Amino acid sequence: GGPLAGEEMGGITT
Repeated sequence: GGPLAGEEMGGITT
């Protein structure tokens, strides 16, 4: 859900 790595589709977590 965001510009980082957390969910399958780019998340909000680095």
